[PDB]
Amino acid sequence: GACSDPRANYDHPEIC
Repeated sequence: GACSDPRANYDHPEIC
């Protein structure tokens, strides 16, 4: 996953 990471955002629908 990536929700635990600040890498996911609303800017990136590809991540969590």
